[PDB]
Amino acid sequence: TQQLHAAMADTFLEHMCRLDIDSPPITARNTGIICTIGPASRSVETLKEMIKSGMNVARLNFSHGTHEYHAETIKNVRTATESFASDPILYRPVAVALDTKGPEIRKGVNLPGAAVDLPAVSEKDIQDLKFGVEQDVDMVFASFIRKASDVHEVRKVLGEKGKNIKIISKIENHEGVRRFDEILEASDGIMVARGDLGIEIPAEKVFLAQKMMIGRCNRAGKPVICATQMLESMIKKPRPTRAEGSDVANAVLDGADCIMLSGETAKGDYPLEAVRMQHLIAREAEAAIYHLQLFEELRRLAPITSDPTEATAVGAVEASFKCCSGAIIVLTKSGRSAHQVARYRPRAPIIAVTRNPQTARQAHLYRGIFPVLCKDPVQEAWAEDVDLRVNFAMNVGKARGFFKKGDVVIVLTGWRPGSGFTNTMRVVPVP
Amino acid sequence: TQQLHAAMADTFLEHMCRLDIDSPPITARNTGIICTIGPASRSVETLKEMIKSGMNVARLNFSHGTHEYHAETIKNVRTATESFASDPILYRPVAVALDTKGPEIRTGLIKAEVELKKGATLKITLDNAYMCDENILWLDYKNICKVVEVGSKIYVDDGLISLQVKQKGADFLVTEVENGGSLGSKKGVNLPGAAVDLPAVSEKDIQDLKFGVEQDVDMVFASFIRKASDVHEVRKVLGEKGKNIKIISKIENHEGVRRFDEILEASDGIMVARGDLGIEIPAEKVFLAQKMMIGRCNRAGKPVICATQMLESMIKKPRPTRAEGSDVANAVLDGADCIMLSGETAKGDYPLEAVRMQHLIAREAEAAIYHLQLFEELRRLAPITSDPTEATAVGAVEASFKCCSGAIIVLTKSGRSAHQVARYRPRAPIIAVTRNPQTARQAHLYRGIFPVLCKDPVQEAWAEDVDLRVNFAMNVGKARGFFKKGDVVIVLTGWRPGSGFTNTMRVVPVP
Amino acid sequence: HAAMADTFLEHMCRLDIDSPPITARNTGIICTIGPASRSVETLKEMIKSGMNVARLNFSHGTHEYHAETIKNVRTATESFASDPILYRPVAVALDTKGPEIRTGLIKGSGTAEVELKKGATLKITLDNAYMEKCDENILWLDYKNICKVVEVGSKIYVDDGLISLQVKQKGALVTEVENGGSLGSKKGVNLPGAAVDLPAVSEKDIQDLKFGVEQDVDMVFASFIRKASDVHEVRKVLGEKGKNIKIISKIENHEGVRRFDEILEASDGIMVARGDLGIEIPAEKVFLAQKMMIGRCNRAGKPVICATQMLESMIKKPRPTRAEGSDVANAVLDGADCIMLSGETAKGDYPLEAVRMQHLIAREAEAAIYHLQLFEELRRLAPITSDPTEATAVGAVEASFKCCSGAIIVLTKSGRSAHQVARYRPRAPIIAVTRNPQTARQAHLYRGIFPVLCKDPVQEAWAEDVDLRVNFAMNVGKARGFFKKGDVVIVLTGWRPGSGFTNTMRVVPVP
Amino acid sequence: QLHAAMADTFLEHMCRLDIDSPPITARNTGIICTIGPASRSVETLKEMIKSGMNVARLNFSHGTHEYHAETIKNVRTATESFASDPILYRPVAVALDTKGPEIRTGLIKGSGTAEVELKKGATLKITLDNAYMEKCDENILWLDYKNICKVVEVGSKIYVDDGLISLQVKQKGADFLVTEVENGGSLGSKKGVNLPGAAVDLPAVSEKDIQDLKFGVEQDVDMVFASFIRKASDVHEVRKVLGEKGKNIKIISKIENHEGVRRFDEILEASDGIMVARGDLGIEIPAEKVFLAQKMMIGRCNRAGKPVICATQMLESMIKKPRPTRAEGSDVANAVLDGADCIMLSGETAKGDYPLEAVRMQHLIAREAEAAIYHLQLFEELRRLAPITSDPTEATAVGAVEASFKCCSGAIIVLTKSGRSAHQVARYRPRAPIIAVTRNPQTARQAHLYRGIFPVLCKDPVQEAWAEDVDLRVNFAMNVGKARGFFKKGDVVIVLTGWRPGSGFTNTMRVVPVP
Ligand SMILES: O=P(O)(O)OC[C@H]1O[C@](O)(COP(=O)(O)O)[C@@H](O)[C@@H]1O
Ligand SMILES: O=P(O)(O)OC[C@H]1O[C@](O)(COP(=O)(O)O)[C@@H](O)[C@@H]1O
Ligand SMILES: O=P(O)(O)OC[C@H]1O[C@](O)(COP(=O)(O)O)[C@@H](O)[C@@H]1O
Ligand SMILES: O=P(O)(O)OC[C@H]1O[C@](O)(COP(=O)(O)O)[C@@H](O)[C@@H]1O
Repeated sequence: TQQLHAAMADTFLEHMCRLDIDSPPITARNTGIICTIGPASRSVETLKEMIKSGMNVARLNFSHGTHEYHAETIKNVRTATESFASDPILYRPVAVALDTKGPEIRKGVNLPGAAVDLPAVSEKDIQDLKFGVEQDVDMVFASFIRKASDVHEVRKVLGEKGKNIKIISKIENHEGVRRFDEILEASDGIMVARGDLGIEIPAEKVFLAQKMMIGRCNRAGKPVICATQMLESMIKKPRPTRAEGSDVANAVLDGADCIMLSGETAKGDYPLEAVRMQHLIAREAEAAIYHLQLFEELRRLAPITSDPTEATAVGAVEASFKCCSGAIIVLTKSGRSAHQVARYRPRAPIIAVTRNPQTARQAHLYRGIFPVLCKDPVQEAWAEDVDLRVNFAMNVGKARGFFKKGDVVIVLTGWRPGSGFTNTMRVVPVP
Repeated sequence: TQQLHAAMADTFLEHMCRLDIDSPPITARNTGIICTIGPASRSVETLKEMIKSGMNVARLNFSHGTHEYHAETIKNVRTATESFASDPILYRPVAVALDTKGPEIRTGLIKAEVELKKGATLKITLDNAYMCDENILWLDYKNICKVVEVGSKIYVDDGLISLQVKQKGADFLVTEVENGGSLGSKKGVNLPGAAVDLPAVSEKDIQDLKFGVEQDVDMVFASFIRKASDVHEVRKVLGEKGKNIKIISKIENHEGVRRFDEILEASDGIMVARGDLGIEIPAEKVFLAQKMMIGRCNRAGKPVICATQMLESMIKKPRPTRAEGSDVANAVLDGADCIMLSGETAKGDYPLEAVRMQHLIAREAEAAIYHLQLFEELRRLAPITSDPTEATAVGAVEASFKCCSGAIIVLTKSGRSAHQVARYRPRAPIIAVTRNPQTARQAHLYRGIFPVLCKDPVQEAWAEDVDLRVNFAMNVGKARGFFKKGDVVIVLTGWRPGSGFTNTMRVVPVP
Repeated sequence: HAAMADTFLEHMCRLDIDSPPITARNTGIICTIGPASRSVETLKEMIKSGMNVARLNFSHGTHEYHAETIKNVRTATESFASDPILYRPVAVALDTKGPEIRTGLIKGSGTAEVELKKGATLKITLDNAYMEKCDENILWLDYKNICKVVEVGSKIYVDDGLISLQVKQKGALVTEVENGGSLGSKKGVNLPGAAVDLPAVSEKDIQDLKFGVEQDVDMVFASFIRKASDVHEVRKVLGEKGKNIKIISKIENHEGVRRFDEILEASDGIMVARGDLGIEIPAEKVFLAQKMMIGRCNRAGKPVICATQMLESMIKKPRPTRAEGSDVANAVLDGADCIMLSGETAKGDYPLEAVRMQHLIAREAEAAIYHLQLFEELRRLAPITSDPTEATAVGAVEASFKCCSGAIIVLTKSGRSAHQVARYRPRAPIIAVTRNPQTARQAHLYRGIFPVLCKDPVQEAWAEDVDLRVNFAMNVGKARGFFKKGDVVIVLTGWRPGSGFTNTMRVVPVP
Repeated sequence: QLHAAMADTFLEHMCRLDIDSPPITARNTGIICTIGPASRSVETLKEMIKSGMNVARLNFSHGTHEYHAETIKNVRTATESFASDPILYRPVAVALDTKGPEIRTGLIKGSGTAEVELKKGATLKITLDNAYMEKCDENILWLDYKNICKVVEVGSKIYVDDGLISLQVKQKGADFLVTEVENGGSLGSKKGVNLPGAAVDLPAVSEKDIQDLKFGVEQDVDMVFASFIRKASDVHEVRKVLGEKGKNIKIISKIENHEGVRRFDEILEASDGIMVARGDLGIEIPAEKVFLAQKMMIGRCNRAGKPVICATQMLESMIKKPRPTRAEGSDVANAVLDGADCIMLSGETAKGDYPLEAVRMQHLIAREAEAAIYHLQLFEELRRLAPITSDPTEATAVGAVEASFKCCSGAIIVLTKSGRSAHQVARYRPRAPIIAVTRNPQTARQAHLYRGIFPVLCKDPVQEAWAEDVDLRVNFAMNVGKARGFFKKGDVVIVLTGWRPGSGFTNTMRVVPVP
């Protein structure tokens, strides 16, 4: 009863009328969880407890701290992550995100609708960005991105050694919102950094820009993060306010791909509980999603394509709703084939099984993608290697309770090795 | 343009206003064409031109003719069909359909016509050997007294003459002529409302169906079905020798309309037989029954046939009326899988012009179909399947619109996998490749399915064998102009030979 | 049950032939008056059966002949003027001949249908020496400039598109028959695709329009409108004495369809003249043109008529065909304001039967209309307005759906207040009370409007005069069965006497 | 947000949300404010009326009858301070929040301010013997629920101090409980206790509530916020206690437990309104499910046309800070986008340091969220789900709303005596404000519970001719509308009247230009 009665309502109002607090959700949680790591959670042993509580991405705020400090944070993060590698099935990749300092003023001061002469990427940012490339980070949260000319300046700094590092522009000013479209078309994703946004724009208007930015990225198929202050009271209290709970649930209902925690995990006194709460609420909001309107409106807004993979993805999502599938298993190398299934927001989890660890780590940016890293070696026959990576996803889904033997799942593959060829959709029962 | 400008509309109204007569239909014709064969089309030379003009199913009306007669009809249809079998790429399968006689009621030989004045008195007698003047007519039993009663009305000769039982009668019946006119010999009489005690499959029908199974018919049009047991009574007579023969129940009276749901469940398809239905139920209500039965079969994924008087005036004139051109087009927009011609091709003076006209109207109407709404509502009114073939067909048709593919190539042994794709009505044509000739001939009942018979022998490697059939569809799709090399098509496959395993869908480039 | 459906597909499945329609037929019925219906006795029964608008076809007959018909129509109309509660306004429509191309007399004989051999040569000469000397080898047409419009082996259609030819000559033509037939004296010629340069309003149309103003006709059916300038030429010809006469532009050729927007913009309404349209454009595309023009006029709130050959077989048979039964219903479902009858009531054998059938089918079709989508779509596509009348109209239509009212009573001098209500297509009838006789007759053009002519004198207290006409509508609604006492109706009045000023909507109980 | 409201889809409507599209002047969402020490001065209460307060709430969980009678007198004096100008006077209703079945602890170490430090994993005994009643410490805790043993089994969870402290039982002794602390902290005196998933056999209407309700009827309040209604019979007990003298006062059921939501439909049919009461609800049910219950309740009362309020912790951070939380900003807006009739403030106005900024912030966010409402979808779904009524006013109301959208009416002027006609118009959520004209002060105050109804109380005397009395008020509404900036001269307004004096006869809709 994953709010399936509400998902069959002919109207959006009756769908709300049918929401049932006694109807439990599916064990799979589709929204990524980004926890800012700091003094309260840098310990290697407590980082393990945060992975178990559902952390997907470890955020590193570079507004303070030295490279020697952040390298120890990354060292322990990876130590906690690989502590579960003694198990390929239940292992879970954890990403490393670099939030740059950006154009600041420092105690930090703020100035609304003004010019901000500071450059997009100063030498402090360049030395921090090149540090991330050396540390093998998975993504960059570029702060105070005001125009498209800033993302290109950041992309050039990362260079070709980190060409595959995904850039997440942080909308933090009024100019960034006013010029959001050229920023989104230039970025790998967007973060709605409500923290600094609520000071530059009127606080009563932050919800307008958040829902606008999430929708526009939702139609564009790009990840969007809701950031800062979702459970701020949890910094000193073990339970969030009613407003904070509904904020996390509404961000997931708005369509945000990941939800973020900053002070709640960096310096607060209840970092484990804040991660556990965000996991619980996001899973509940995923059940309350009105997929009947979401899947239709996303398809109607999406254009016709000559791309075989895009056509397979829509058909795969349409097939999953038809048979209430346990998961969408997608063989992917660069994550792209999994990203194209995610943009149509299926209900079932997207078990994106891959061999590239960086794509498994970057998979958390997208809603509903559950990456699994296959350490098995390539078989001589390609057919055997494809079905091996699919059976690897079957064993994972059974262990993580995503589905059981006899259930129906959709498997996405392609006709030849290499990337951009995902074009084969199969409806197979779980062995 | 294929009326794609009107397809990208939000409202049905704006979609109606965007309809363009200068928007040429690029797609093939998706609606099946059925044509009754008669003295105007029995010849081989005529039948080949009917195939060229678009005939997908040959209907044989067994209320007239003899087994010897119909046997030569079938022989000529099969001769005309296989005359195009030289090239298997362009070959078109043509099915043969037996239209059961059913529980009809005719009159006696007059004294060739006569005249019954309006308001006069006619004593319908059930006497012995009077099998007829302007006062005393004889029926084929019907047991009219046991089913007739008060001021009941009898309709002689296709409802053109209206009677009115104005008495009771021991073995006769005194009636007043509610609507006059002439009267030929042995004309059919309909008794609306009443429950004709005649059986489901009469002794004549048994010999007909047993003859049809002995002649390898592809489907039967069961006349005057009223209850679900009638379809079972017909399927029993077909037995195990003809268990693969589709049963299309003809809905023709108030009972068959009321009991429609159980009839649809027991039958393989429905024919909206508007001819007799227009006599048994008020003629102004037929469009309601027609739209009701088409939508319900569309909901149930069963074929539905719109039949009779679609191009009636084309029996004597070379062009249809404006009402007839719009009736065919609206039957397509209603959702009819097939359309039918009766006297237009059986005994008319322009049978070819009729088939060509139905092919032309249907192709334009398929462009005017509001696919944006039809597809969403068809999926909404369909339940969660747990069947891999059903889910595969939904994604295939979803990928059909997304990539705007030129065709849906489906490998099918019994047609079922193709029927499940056509259920969701893709704009793109369904190229169903089969090695089973009967499955190719029966695929015509389904809208949008272009069956193609692959006569190539089965290959040893199963991967290479289904590849050979996928290419076979690629060649017939490029030969008939459905798509060119480099286009995107949807190819439906399964994971092992035999039927029931269609589970693979691919978007592959046309070679 | 059908109106309460979340999907259009389920709306079709819930279409019940056992749900009796409401008492109110909303689609106007336009009957062409001819030799079979000119008698006052027959025109009386035509009004009783449901004729709202009498149409005179000025393609034939003389002014003396039509003036007698108009006299007979008004005699049969005022035959019921004694009780103004049951009296039905019946408008008179003038159908212009327009730029018609006709042939001569065959062998100088007005009723000598000659012959034509499929493929035989036929001379198309302009030499007036063959005017009353047409033979099976030489045919004369009255369009002297045909050779400057028709050239590359083009197609020429004679006798309602039945006979088609292919010219093979030049200079003031050798026709090669492409479809044989039987010619006749003074039959119509169509030149599809070619640009006929004939004047919009010929010297003959001037005399008919002058006659029409003198005869106090309510609307003109301007045949063969090619552009908006033609509509303006008709409007100027009518002048001051001819204003208030509604101009219905007949769309009959490719040019009128291509320029439909400018033509509609300058017209009072549109008539889908499928007869000629089916010859000028391919007959398969006519339904696209009809549905396009019906949708576009619905969006604009202007009347649209679907015409010619709706019940064509009823010229000779008392019962229509199934194609004809569905064409009338689909016209109403398309959203046609009026359906028309031409030869069926002018020269046919069953004029009354044809009017009753159109009434029956239209009333059944009005019930089956999916109002949930139509009222929503017609509202979405309609823009916002500062006009209080427009705001009061939508509010009144939404109110009538909410309380399921029996009627929507509107007082109007011009008719406009009633027209703005009918644009949003309520289910309940619109009883437009007026003291203006022409406004009552012209109201027949709009769907759902049931005009009543109040003849009681105007009271001194305007409020009492307003309340008087409201009670008059209550009386006719009670008398005609639209609603009973205790039911709820919507009443629309204004805040001051005079036209416009309609801003009051009151939900009142029927006394 | 006229561009977002024209989108054919919800997604595009969200993408079209312009942060630079200024809202309308009218704020359609009622603002309820709990009155307390930081809000009781009539100098302050005047400032809250001017900052947007429409309903003043009295939490009868604490305080005595003489204390609350002072607040009411202080509230009423603040409102009548504006009655000098009838064209701008804003009615302010007062509301009585009952205590309900409440479980409070005892005094710690004989003080009211003393606090002990509890530690997770430590032990704490819960006894019902009235001896330790004012001798609580980290070892013995007393609570005033006598039968707190015939409900709590072994291993259950008892929550103390607004759910901040968690206990885990381990032993039951009829009179004692040897629990264990799961989450510790400073334990105070007389803190609230929450027992989730237990048949609290305490009555919904206590003897203290029966006296507080009779005090409410005597004090001429406008509505009753009853607490912890588990069944409709509880609403009937409140209804009977109010009797005939209090027959007009609205009963607003606060759902605060698992039984309330499970029987919400039966409760909503028995009440005149609903309060979500998220505070107690987030403790009795998992906090991650509160948004589900809130959305379900707001939707079901929208489908029914009854008022629903979102309460507790909407701007909680503003108790100590002058600027709210983005989550709190997102929460007020999303409550307005959910369709909540009114939004409430509890600690932010009762004891907070910035009560005025919270009222202003709520009025700001609600004005913005009202513009972002997808009126195209809402008005269609409300009509498709509302029945075909035989009432002439329901048809007039939905007909005026459809006409309001058609001409973009500046407002919908409604003449109402019992407010029922303004309620019927509000049920369909027009964008334009509902200027409701009444001579009934009880009506002009109770109209704040419904969204979009801007109540105006006409103090002019009844003219001799009834048709002249209607035009006098219909002209008063445009005076209020022209002044408060809802429209100007020439704009088109919808006016709803009746054919006869007396309630229940409004059936006339008029599209008129403002003079
Ligand atoms: O998701 P991506 O990066 O576009 O690649 C998906 C690819 O994975 C495959 O399943 C197998 O690729 P590999 O040979 O790299 O394992 C292909 O069929 C498909 O093209
Ligand atoms: O349409 P049907 O009756 O399910 O048949 C489809 C079958 O055809 C196949 O494509 C292959 O069948 P064959 O090898 O017998 O030709 C299977 O994948 C599938 O089960
Ligand atoms: O359709 P029209 O021309 O606007 O007629 C509506 C008019 O009729 C009335 O209801 C009454 O008009 P009269 O009584 O003067 O004939 C006016 O209030 C209104 O302006
Ligand atoms: O109290 P309700 O039900 O809202 O009704 C409002 C009433 O106010 C009126 O407009 C005028 O009544 P009053 O004489 O009390 O002013 C009536 O027409 C209507 O019945």
